[PDB]
Amino acid sequence: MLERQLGYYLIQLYIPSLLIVILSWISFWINLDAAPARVGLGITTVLTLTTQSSGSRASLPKVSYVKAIDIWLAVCLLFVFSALLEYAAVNFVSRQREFGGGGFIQRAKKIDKISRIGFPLAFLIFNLFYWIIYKIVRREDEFEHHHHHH
Amino acid sequence: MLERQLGYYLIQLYIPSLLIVILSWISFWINLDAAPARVGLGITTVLTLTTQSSGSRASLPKVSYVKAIDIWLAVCLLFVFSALLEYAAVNFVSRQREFGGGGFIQRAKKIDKISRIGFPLAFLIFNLFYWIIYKIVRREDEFEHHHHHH
Amino acid sequence: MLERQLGYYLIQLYIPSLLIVILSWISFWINLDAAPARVGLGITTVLTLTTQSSGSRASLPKVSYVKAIDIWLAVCLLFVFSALLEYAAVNFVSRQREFGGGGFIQRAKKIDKISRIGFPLAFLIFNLFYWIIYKIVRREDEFEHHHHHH
Amino acid sequence: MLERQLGYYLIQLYIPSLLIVILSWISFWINLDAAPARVGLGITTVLTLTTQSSGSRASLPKVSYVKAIDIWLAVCLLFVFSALLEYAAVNFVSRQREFGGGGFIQRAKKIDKISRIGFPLAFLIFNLFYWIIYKIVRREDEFEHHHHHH
Amino acid sequence: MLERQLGYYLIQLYIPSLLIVILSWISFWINLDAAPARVGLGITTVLTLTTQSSGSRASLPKVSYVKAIDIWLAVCLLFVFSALLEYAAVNFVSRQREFGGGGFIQRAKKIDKISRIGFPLAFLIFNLFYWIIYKIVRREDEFEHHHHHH
Repeated sequence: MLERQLGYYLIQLYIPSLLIVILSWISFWINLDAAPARVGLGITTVLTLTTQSSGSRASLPKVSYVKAIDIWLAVCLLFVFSALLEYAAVNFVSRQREFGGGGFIQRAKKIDKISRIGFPLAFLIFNLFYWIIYKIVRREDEFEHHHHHH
Repeated sequence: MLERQLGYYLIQLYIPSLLIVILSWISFWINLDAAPARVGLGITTVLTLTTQSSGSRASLPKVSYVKAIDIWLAVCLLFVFSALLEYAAVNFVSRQREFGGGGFIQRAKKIDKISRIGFPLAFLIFNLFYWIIYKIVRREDEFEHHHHHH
Repeated sequence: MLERQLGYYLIQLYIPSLLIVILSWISFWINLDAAPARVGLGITTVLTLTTQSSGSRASLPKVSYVKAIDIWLAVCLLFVFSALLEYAAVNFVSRQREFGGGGFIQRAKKIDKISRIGFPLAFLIFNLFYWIIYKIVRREDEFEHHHHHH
Repeated sequence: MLERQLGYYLIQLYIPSLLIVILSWISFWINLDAAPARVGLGITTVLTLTTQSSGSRASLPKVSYVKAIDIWLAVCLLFVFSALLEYAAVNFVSRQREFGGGGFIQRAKKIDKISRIGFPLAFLIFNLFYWIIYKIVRREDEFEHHHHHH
Repeated sequence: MLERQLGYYLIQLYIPSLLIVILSWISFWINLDAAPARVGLGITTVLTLTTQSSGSRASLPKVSYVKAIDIWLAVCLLFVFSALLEYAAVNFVSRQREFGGGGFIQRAKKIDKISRIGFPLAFLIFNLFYWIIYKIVRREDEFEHHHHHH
C-alpha cells in the first residue's frame, strides 16, 4: 500500500541517477567517434537503472507507473533527440548550414562548442527535478518557501 | 479480457517508437562506419521496446500476438534487409555496379544520397501506421473521412 | 501435448531466421574490421531468436529439445568455426600460406574471394533445411515426390 | 534466517571481484580509445557479478541490501566519476589546464601518468575492504590485533 | 535426484564449450585492437553458456554448484588474468621490459609470438578436463588404464 510512497525512494535515487547522467554528456563530446562505446553504455544504464529500480514491485509501483508514463513520454524522445542531432550533424557538415565551408576540415579542432548547451542542460534538469520534487509534496505550495516572488 | 483493447496502447506507444526509429537512420549514414555502435543499439531498442511493452500480460496480449505475427513476419525481414544492403554496399563498390569506377576513392565524400530513400521511407511508414490505425477501428470505413475519393 | 507438433512453427519461423542469417555473412566480409559491431549482433540474434522462440513452453518444447540438441551440437561449432577462420586469417597472412607474400599489402584490395564460399554456403543450408523439413514429415518418403531418381 | 550471515559469502566473493577490478583499470589506460570495448565489459561485469551474486535470495539478502545501499550510494558514483574524468580529459586538453599546450600532439606518447593514481587506488580499496571486513565482525575491536597503536 | 548425475551432461557439453574457447584466443591476437568486439562476445559467451546450461534446475545443479565453485574460483580469475596481461601489454611497451626499445614501432609487425603460449594453453586445458573427467568417475583409478606408469 506504498504506491504513492514510492516517490520518496525515487527522489533520493534520482540524485545519483542524474549526476551520472550529466557526466555522460561531458564525455559524449569525445565519444562521438573516439569511443562511442561508453556513450552507448551510459544511455542504456539510465533506462536500465530505472526499470530495475522498480522490479521488487513490493511498494506497488503501479500507481507510480501511470504518473511516470506522463513524464516518460517525452524525456526519452527528447533525451535521444538531442544526442542524434549531433551524432548525425558530423556528416551533416556538407549541408553547409554554416556561413561557409571554409572550416570543414578545420572542424576536427573541436572548439568544444557542444558544452555550451550541455552545461546549462544539466543544471536545468537538476533544478527542474529538485524544485519539482519539493513542490509536488506541497501541491498548493504550503511550505515551499522557495521563490515567493510571484 | 482486454486482448483486443491492446491496440489502443500500441498506437500511442507506436508514435514515439516510430519517431525514434526515423532518427536512427538519419544517423545510420555516418554510423555506417564512423560509429556503428549507435546503429546497433537503435535497432535492438526497437525490438526490445516492443517485446517488453507486452511483458505485463495483464491485457492478454495473446490475441494481439497472432495478429502482430502476420505483420511482424515482414517488417523485421525488410527493416534489416535495407540496412544490410548499405552495410555491405560499401565493399560492393568493387562490383563497379555504377557506370565507372572513377569515383571509387571519391565516394568517401558522402553525397548523402542515402537520405533520398530514408526520408521518404520514414514518412511512408508514419503515414502507413497512422492511416491504418484509424482505418482498422472502422473496418468498413464508417467514420474514416480520410480520402473519400475512390 | 503439442511437443511433436512444434516443428511446424519452427519451419515457418526458420525461413525468416535463415534469410536474415545469409545476409549477415554478405555483410561480414566488410564488418571483418570496418564494422564488426553488426557481425556480433547478427550472430547473437540467431541464437537469441531461437532460444526465445521457445520461451512460452506452452507447446512442450521438451521433446523438440532433445531432438534439437542432436543437431545443435554441430551447427553452433561449425557456424562459429568458419567465422573465426577468417576473423583470424587476416593476421595469419604472415604465415605465407599463399605462394608468395608479394601481395601482402595488396590484400586490402578485397577481391571479394570470401563470397565464393558464403554464396554456395547459404544455398546449401536453405536447401538442406527445406528438403529435410518436407522429408522428415514423410520418414519413408511417401509423398516426397522430390527427386525419385535413386 | 541467514541474512546477517551473508557477509561471509560476500567477503570471499569480494576478493576475486576486487582483483579482477584492479586489472581492469590497468588496461583501461590503452582501452581509453585503442579498445574501450573491454573497459565497458569490465565495468558492467562488476555490477552484474554482484547483482547476480544475490539472485538465489535463499540467504535473505534483504538485510544485506539496506546495509549495502548505504555503501553502494557512493562507490558507483565515485567509481564512474574517475573513469569519466579521463574519458573526457583527452578532449579537455584544449582547456590548456597544463602550463602550456606545447606538448599537445606529444601527449599521445602516453607517459603512463595514469598509473600513478590507479596503482595506489587499488591497494587502498583492497586494504579498505580487508580491514573493514575483519573489523565489522568485531565492532568494538575485540580480536582485531591489527594496529593497536592509537 | 540427479544432482551428482549432472557431471555427465557437463562433460559432453564441455567438449564444444572448450573447442569454441580455444578458437577465441586464436582470433584474440588480431582482435587485440583490430576487432576486439569478437573477443568481448566470446568471453561473455563462455560464462553465459555455462550459467544458462543449468537454468532448468531439474537435475538439481545445487550439488554441482558447490563443487563447481571450488574450481570456478580460479578459472575465471586466471582466464581473464592472461587476457589483460596482453590487452595492457601493448601500452606497457614503453616500460622497455625488453632488451631495447629499438623495435618499438616495429612491434606492429606481429611476430605472432602470442600463439606460443595459447597453443600449448589450449591443449593443456583440453587434456586437463579430459583426463580429470575420466579420472573423477574412478576416484581410486580402478578402470583408468591411462598412464599406469607411476
